[PDB]
Amino acid sequence: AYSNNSIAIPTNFTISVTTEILPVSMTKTSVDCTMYICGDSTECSNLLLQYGSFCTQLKRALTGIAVEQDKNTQEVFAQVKQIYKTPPIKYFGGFNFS
Amino acid sequence: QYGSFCTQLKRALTGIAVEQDKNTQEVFAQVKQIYKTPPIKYFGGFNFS
Amino acid sequence: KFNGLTVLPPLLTDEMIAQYTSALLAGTITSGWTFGAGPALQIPFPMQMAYRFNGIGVTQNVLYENQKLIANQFNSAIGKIQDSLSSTPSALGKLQDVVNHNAQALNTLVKQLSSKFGAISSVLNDILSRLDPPEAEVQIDRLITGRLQSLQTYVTQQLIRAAEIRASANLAATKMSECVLGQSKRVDFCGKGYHLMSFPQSAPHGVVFLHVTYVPAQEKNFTTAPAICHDGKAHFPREGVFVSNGTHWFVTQRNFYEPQIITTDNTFVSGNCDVVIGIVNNTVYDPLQPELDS
Amino acid sequence: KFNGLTVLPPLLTDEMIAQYTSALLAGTITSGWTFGAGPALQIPFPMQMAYRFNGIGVTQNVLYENQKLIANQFNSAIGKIQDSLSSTPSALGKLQDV
Amino acid sequence: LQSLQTYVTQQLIRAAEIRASANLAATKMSECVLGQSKRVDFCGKGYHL
Amino acid sequence: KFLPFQQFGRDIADTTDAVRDPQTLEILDITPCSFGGVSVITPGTNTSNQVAVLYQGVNCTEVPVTGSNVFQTRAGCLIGAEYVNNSYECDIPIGAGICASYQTQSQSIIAYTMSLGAENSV
Ligand SMILES: *[C@@H]1O[C@H](CO)[C@@H](O)[C@H](O)[C@H]1NC(C)=O
Ligand SMILES: *[C@@H]1O[C@H](CO)[C@@H](O)[C@H](O)[C@H]1NC(C)=O
Ligand SMILES: *[C@@H]1O[C@H](CO)[C@@H](O)[C@H](O)[C@H]1NC(C)=O
Ligand SMILES: *[C@@H]1O[C@H](CO)[C@@H](O)[C@H](O)[C@H]1NC(C)=O
Ligand SMILES: *[C@@H]1O[C@H](CO)[C@@H](O)[C@H](O)[C@H]1NC(C)=O
Ligand SMILES: *[C@@H]1O[C@H](CO)[C@@H](O)[C@H](O)[C@H]1NC(C)=O
Ligand SMILES: *[C@@H]1O[C@H](CO)[C@@H](O)[C@H](O)[C@H]1NC(C)=O
Ligand SMILES: *[C@@H]1O[C@H](CO)[C@@H](O)[C@H](O)[C@H]1NC(C)=O
Ligand SMILES: *[C@@H]1O[C@H](CO)[C@@H](O)[C@H](O)[C@H]1NC(C)=O
Repeated sequence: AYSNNSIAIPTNFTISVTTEILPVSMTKTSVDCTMYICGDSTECSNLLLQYGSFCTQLKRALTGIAVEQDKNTQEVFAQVKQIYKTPPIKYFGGFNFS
Repeated sequence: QYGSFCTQLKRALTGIAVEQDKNTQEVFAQVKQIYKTPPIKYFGGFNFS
Repeated sequence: KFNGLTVLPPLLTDEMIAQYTSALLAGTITSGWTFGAGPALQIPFPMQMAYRFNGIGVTQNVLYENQKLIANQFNSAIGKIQDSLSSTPSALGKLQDVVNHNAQALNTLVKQLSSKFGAISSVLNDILSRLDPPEAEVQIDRLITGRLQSLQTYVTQQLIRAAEIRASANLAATKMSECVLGQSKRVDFCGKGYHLMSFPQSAPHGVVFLHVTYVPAQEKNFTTAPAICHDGKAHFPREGVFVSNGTHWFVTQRNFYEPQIITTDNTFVSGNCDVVIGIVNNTVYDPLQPELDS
Repeated sequence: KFNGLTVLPPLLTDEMIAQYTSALLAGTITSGWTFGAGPALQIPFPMQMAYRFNGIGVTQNVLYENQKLIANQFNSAIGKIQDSLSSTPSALGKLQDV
Repeated sequence: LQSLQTYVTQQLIRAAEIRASANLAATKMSECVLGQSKRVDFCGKGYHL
Repeated sequence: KFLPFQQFGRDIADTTDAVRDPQTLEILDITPCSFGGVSVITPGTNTSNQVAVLYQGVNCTEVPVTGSNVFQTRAGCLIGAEYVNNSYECDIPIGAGICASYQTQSQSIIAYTMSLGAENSV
């Protein structure tokens, strides 16, 4: 109802509590390149040795992911220096929190 | 005989396609009602035409 | 335990994550936003809520006068959160999506072991036994390059998925700092409404923020004016807006209707009544004259 | 569609996107920031500009005693936007690159 | 198959970039259109109105 | 309980899980032979040449054999570090809340459950 001198002002209010859900980490996995590709076939191992250093850099990539997951969690949750405890008497002015 | 290469390719492209619509939804569908501007377009001298 | 693939346990156990979340809740409830910027200074919880009401532009007497109602509304809203999460089967669907993509990648990787990769058979022992060294060597090399490419694809997809998880965890850490450890003035950061508080809760591989916000409820139409003319001077409200119920003029605060008499205490003077477009004629009370004359 | 490559239309049409942006503009012009936090509460537009001026640290009388000048400056700047978009190569360069 | 796999990987990287841009656009819609911002240079050069 | 005609079980990923013994008809589970990575935990070589070894995701009734200290963590078996009952800030993260560090004990590698901080009641 826009007019050139009219205003609307709220006379009450409500308290909303809404929920937001955020992913933080994922599963840390590792792979044995040899045991995946070959599986105790010594011929396969010998052949695989002649493809270079693919195995080591897959290993390095997955290790980087795994370390990053723990860093993710630490930088979301370890934001308090001290472990605070709530008082034994749980009266907070009528607010419940239980 | 090459395995499930082409089920996961299709799944990846479908994920991208769903994500594009989600992108547009979160940018533009923020307002809950369709607000209309009044027929009289006087706003104190500011011109929004 | 399958084919050289392993799952590493996270460094922080779920009990430790819950200890963190409990420390954050205790800090918020007992000290407000002070524990995030220095030492935790205690304050009664209603006084903290009055500070939060000040922070969204509502005067603290409103909190103190509607304390019981505000407490009841909060308690009902928290109960409804519990109920809503007990229902609506897919409310935690983002966490499930992360888990499911992780599982699908691994099962695809395992099932790629059985693919012939253009070779005679997928078993290394069979290719070893049933052919001479050179031909079996070529067949095994075909298998090897197939499996290596599949593994490289898996690692690249994991890198991309981890970049996305890092973006999400960066957002979650920003929200812990700005919604839980403070009161945010950014709009729709920290939920819809005027942010008052947030509470963290730990979830499997994730976090849940309960955002407590203030929502204006029951509107009334009023007539308004930019300034009021008295003694040839223009008066503007120091904080608030001039409103009229049809006959009388009051000054109120912009977010809650609480009308007051227009006084030299709640207005300031600037210029004359000639330049402002829409200035109305009314009287501005001066407390000093009646309490000086009497 | 050429060789097994196809392009899927977006769920929201450009007319629907235009409707959303028009609703956002109507809300901002008629109610201010109130419709982003609850119900939309009408306010005269100069008073909303006065609130914005208080927001940046200037008083209300600076708006109300220069209202015509401020409105003229805004109108001129908007017209300049129109022109500056008509004639500048690769002004919309990001969308083109996408 | 390799060429198609590379196409899908490039599409995933490009989609991640577009998603960052669209998240920024959603933040700017919330904080510059649905409110008034105090963050410096988040909306424009000067004091945001 | 295989059906009378069924010979070998198989899992979700189509890996053989059980078999029927052909001579005598009983069902035998097949479990993969234990494997895992081996991590070496060191303080810098600038402090000591002492070492602890972690066999990740392995119960160490199967480890063939640093130090004779042998500890079972949820991450695997730890050899060469002793588990103490104190708690400190995490120095070297082992996993599942277990960390390791070089400490006076004179010096040796210890394992412990990390502390999250110091308690504080406001
Ligand atoms: C508000 O007042 C202005 C005069 O400044 C006038 O042009 C405009 O039409 C008025 N609007 C209405 C709805 O009366
Ligand atoms: C505000 O709303 C509550 C319901 O949440 C109601 O009980 C109360 O009477 C209302 N206050 C006024 C002043 O109408
Ligand atoms: C808090 O809410 C619970 C319901 O979950 C209720 O049983 C309890 O009595 C409430 N606390 C107080 C102090 O009433
Ligand atoms: C708004 O500006 C346009 C030019 O862009 C002009 O033609 C129009 O008359 C203006 N509107 C008013 C109400 O003056
Ligand atoms: C204000 O008046 C308009 C009619 O001009 C009406 O549509 C609107 O509902 C009224 N607002 C309230 C809060 O009653
Ligand atoms: C406006 O409020 C005053 C309170 O001072 C009251 O006396 C008067 O009756 C009200 N007028 C209308 C039209 O409601
Ligand atoms: C306000 O009062 C002054 C002097 O009493 C008069 O000149 C002016 O016209 C009045 N304004 C209105 C709108 O009645
Ligand atoms: C095979 O012969 C042995 C002889 O001792 C007997 O115990 C077993 O049941 C026989 N199995 C079958 C399948 O006939
Ligand atoms: C091996 O260690 C695990 C603990 O991770 C235990 O549950 C299991 O029973 C152990 N196995 C034997 C044979 O003791």
